[PDB]
Amino acid sequence: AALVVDNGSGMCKAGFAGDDAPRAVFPSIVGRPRHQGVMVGMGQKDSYVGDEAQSKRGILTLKYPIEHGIVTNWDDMEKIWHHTFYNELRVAPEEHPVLLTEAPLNPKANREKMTQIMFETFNTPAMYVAIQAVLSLYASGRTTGIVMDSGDGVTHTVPIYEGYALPHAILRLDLAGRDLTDYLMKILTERGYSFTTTAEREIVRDIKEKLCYVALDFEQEMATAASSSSLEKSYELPDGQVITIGNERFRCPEALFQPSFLGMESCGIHETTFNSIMKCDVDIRKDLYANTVLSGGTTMYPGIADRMQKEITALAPSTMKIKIIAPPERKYSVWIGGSILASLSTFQQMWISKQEYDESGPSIVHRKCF
Amino acid sequence: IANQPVVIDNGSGVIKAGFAGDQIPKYCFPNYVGRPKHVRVMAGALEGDIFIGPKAEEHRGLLSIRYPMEHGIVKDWNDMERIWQYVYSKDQLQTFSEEHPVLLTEAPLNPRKNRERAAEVFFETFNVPALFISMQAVLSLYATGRTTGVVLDSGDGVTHAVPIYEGFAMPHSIMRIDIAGRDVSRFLRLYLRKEGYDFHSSSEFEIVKAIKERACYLSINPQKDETLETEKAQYYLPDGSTIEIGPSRFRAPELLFRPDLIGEESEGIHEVLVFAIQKSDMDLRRTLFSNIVLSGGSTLFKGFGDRLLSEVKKLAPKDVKIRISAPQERLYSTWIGGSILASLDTFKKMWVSKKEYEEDGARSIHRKTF
Amino acid sequence: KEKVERDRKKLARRRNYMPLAFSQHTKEIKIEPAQAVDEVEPLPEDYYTRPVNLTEVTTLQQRLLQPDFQPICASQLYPRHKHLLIKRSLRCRQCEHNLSKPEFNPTSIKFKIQLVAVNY
Amino acid sequence: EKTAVVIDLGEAFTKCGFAGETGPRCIIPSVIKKAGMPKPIKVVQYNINTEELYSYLKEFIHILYFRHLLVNPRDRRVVVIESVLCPSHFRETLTRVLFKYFEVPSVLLAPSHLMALLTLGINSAMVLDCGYRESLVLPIYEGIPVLNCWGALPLGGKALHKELETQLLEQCTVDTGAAKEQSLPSVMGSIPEGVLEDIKVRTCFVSDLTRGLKIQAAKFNIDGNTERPSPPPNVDYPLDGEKILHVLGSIRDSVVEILFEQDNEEKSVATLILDSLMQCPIDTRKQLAENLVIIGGTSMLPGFLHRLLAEIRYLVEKPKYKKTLGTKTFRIHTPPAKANCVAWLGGAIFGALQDILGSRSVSKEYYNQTGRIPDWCSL
Ligand SMILES: Nc1ncnc2c1ncn2[C@@H]1O[C@H](COP(=O)(O)OP(=O)(O)OP(=O)(O)O)[C@@H](O)[C@H]1O
Ligand SMILES: Nc1ncnc2c1ncn2[C@@H]1O[C@H](COP(=O)(O)OP(=O)(O)O)[C@@H](O)[C@H]1O
Ligand SMILES: Nc1ncnc2c1ncn2[C@@H]1O[C@H](COP(=O)(O)OP(=O)(O)O)[C@@H](O)[C@H]1O
Ligand SMILES: [Zn+2]
Repeated sequence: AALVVDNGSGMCKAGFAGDDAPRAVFPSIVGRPRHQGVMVGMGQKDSYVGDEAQSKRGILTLKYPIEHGIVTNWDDMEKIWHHTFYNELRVAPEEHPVLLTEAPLNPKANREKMTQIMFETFNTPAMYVAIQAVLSLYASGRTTGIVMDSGDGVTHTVPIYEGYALPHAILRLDLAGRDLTDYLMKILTERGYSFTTTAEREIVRDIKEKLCYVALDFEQEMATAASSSSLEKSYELPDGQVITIGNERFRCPEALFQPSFLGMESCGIHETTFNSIMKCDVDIRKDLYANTVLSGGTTMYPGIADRMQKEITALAPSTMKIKIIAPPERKYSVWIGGSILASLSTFQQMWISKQEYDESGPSIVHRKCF
Repeated sequence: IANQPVVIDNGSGVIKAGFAGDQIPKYCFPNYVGRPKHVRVMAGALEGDIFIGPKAEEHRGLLSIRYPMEHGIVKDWNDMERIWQYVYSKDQLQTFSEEHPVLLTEAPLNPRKNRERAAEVFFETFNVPALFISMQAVLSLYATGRTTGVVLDSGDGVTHAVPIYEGFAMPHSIMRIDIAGRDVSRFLRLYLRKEGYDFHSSSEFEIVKAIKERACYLSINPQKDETLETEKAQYYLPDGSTIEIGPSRFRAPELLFRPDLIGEESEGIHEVLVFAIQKSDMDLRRTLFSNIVLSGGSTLFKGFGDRLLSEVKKLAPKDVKIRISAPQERLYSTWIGGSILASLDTFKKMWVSKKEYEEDGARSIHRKTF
Repeated sequence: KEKVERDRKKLARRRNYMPLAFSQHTKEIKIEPAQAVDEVEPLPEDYYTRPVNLTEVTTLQQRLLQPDFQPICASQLYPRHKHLLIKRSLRCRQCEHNLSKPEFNPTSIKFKIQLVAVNY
Repeated sequence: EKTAVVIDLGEAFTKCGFAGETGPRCIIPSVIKKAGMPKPIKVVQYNINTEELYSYLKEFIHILYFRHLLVNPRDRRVVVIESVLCPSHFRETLTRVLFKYFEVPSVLLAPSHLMALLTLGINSAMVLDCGYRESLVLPIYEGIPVLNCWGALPLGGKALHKELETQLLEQCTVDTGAAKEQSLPSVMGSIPEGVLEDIKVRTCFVSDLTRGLKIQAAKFNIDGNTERPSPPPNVDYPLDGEKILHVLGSIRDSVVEILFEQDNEEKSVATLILDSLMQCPIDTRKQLAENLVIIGGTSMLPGFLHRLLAEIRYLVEKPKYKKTLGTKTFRIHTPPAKANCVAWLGGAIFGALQDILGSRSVSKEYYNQTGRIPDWCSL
């Protein structure tokens, strides 16, 4: 009996260890109302969380507590974890030990303060923080190979060979789902359809998930988009109003492969995956090309795998065979790994206990992280 | 054609026209179409069903005001064509549009359909030699005569902050919010009804804009002025009747700096300025704080510069020099910039010829913009 | 529920323990909301081409005296029970008592404590 | 605790009674009969001196708490229903009267629109309030009034009463009873507001959209020869006993049209819902449209709800509202109490909640200390 709780910037995936898929999946947001001095009606919650805030988007100002895999407002994150254990999962945190997930190369204060809350506020019996990328490999039953776990908050590239990780080869890029969502708003505003508010940004994320797809040749796709209106698809908003996004459909996910569009002055998700493999030892490169995994929900774009293969193959040597690993459950790839890890009898020892926390302090986490 | 170019500012509130030779705009009239309020069947009433600028101001109470441009976007194009036709009337300028070339001043990050249709009208309806769409912010710097400078241009329709350093505008650091002078006029009408004076009519909305422009001071501390008993300064209406404004005077334009009070999800005028600087690169931040320029009519509020300086200082880093350099001609700054730009021999290269638009296509106007 | 939430929040502020978890934290009544009609009943075609007798329809004054279901027609308008009247007793700010009336004010012109400016 | 009293001070009529009741106990014209004055002065009057307003409200509240309701004012709480954007000095005075003179325990200044929503039970709904002075609309989404997307036009009782008086004076046909069997015009210079109100209620009705649209173009006479529908029969109304006013059939179905007339601006009682709904947040559109509420005594007028809902669906197809509000299903809520007494019923339902009332409501001890009533303006 143990709890796996993925603390993703976009969506918080929580559930019991051993189960196939996560029990409760809700958007990680806190909804505070745009209140005036006028008195409010009955059935009023001071701050709404998750699926409740997703229902009452109209009035509530949606504030994401985790920004680029860094917890900015801890009071907000506490209210999400309270919604996770007590309401969503229907379980006491004192009974079950809780596994959390942190992105690699995050600030040290993040891991420090995270565990402090779990030990003091919720009074958990044991707490282990893990790298999202390390878990994602277990999903595919692969010990060897690199992963390109692109989330809503961040995208990170962690090469692991024969159950041994290369820490110095790890590269983090701040370009992620929320930056693409923010980019899609700007180009939709250029077409005509203006989306400004926090509630409207959530509707633009629903537009992104459904329509947007990765093009094989961007320049070739822009030529077909100009000539014919075949790529132009219609989407119905919450309001009866319908919109035809056009070429901006395949223009949004292009930002992943060339950040110049967003204006970050950084390497693309294809180029960073190559650079990470080159930073590793020369011998093991072979297996990393052969076992390139794509994880998170930012790798569920239709035809990212095809475009990824093409771009890596061009950069990589001709003799090498480049196979991209795209399992059907990419969105729940971080959690399903956690469920496999927590269930294993070997992992029982690796848990950090309250007694261990009390004596040493919150600094113990940095030793027993990975 | 060598004959003098005609600058025209597309201000949502007030459109400012004139020749490039003039130091100031000779002809500047309100941007609204005036039709008779009662649907005219009979003779001896207001004939034509069109009253623009000074003719409208004379017979204002009889007519019904309808603004053609909202939030820096043209809603009714038929109305805007009549307005631009009145610019080339016997009343203002008194010239052929076919002879003189034109310069438009569209707000930043507007819809591309707005720019394309604006060009189509000025090339097809009027037989213009050449047209050039420009950004309102870039012009404001030419007027003042400095290359580096952030331009907080608070218009009637839209308030936007564009950072430009050494003649280089960062397009990602641009910030645009719809809460502008027109919204302040709308919110003042609500507070005037809370004082007990209704301005229900579209004509009666114009005198609320006059009340705002005459008497509305921005308090340095809003909470202290609320507790203090007001003088209740009397304003005289067109009919002759007096109205005591009282606390509505100062707590109306406050909604610029704090738009959450009414319940509008926006950043605020102090916030968009700071955010635009913070979004730009770290090296430039100090110079961009050291060079801020106020543009448009919604900066002329009494004690605006006093409040903004205080509200920017607390958000901005400690011990940083913040100079908010307002010109004396803030309202007419955007046009004077265009008048200087138009006069230069470089402008001859920048504009798009009528034959160029026929051959090249639609993109011609967009690609030459920058 | 709001009272319990407001009480729990207030005693936590009064305690000033910074929401210290000593113990474990955390039947429903559900009303169905009224169904919205697609089209409300139109004005009956009788109203067009029919003489209106002002005797049959009721005036505002007599309409509003029966507020629970103020009927347009006279045949619907039922007689309401007679309104009870009040027996006033005066008490001052500085002074306590001043004047009052008996317990049998019905068919009586006697004051329990007679006090008036003309009587001093 | 005692059952808290509910008062709702309006320009035409005031609703009064006790909390946890099916409807209001007393509903009466908001006036007072002062010695010397032949016509009684109106108790609520905006933009006058505070001392003169204080005396009128002191006189009125006294009549409500003794002649209409029979209960001690100091003993039990108050739930004052007043519309949003009610003038500052008026609301400040009304509270100051209740707290100083009557010495009430605590007053709760509820907005009429949010109270009207409670009566149905639905958490989110659009609320139109066609009153005496102004016909106001205010979207309420899940307990939060959206002041950003407010709307008001002077197309209520006062604007309708004035329109009736004007039309009657043009086609004036009275039988004085002094060789006045022949049509006699404007024997009386002005008609008293009490008569005009009684004519409006009994004689005048709201026409169908099809017939109404013809009436609009008919009286305009826009290059057409007698293109009006057949009016109802002329109704004879007694004035001050002997004088019998013959009301023309045209006046009955034309007087109402001033509310639903476009008048170039595109500003009717119908348009005000769609003007507000278009300005609302994009997520809230479909929920508010589906849950419409029509309160106010002006909407009691026979066949108003059918004309409004029809006029809405016609103005939807108009090119301005066709893009945003094109494929929306507008459905009206039928509240439990009558259209006049929806506002009051909410305050009573709220007044029955003794636990929440005491907390939200402003206590006298707070007012005596501070002297600052909380409002939707800045503090
Ligand atoms: N099918 C999809 N196609 C395209 N984009 C998607 C799709 N599903 C989700 N997204 C986008 O990618 C993000 C994926 O977030 P996800 O559910 O993987 O959680 P997360 O916060 O990224 O967690 P983690 O960092 O642990 O992977 C969403 O926020 C959304 O913006
Ligand atoms: N002296 C003034 N004081 C206060 N507000 C003013 C003053 N002059 C103009 N305004 C406001 O600013 C508006 C003018 O905006 P303007 O500068 O013409 O915009 P744009 O830059 O788009 O042309 C007016 O409609 C009014 O709301
Ligand atoms: N039962 C009714 N039938 C028809 N018209 C009514 C009825 N009750 C009131 N009215 C009219 O509608 C108006 C409603 O005003 P009301 O809502 O009571 O006032 P306020 O808006 O000041 O609160 C009255 O002035 C009257 O002209
Ligand atoms: Zn005494």
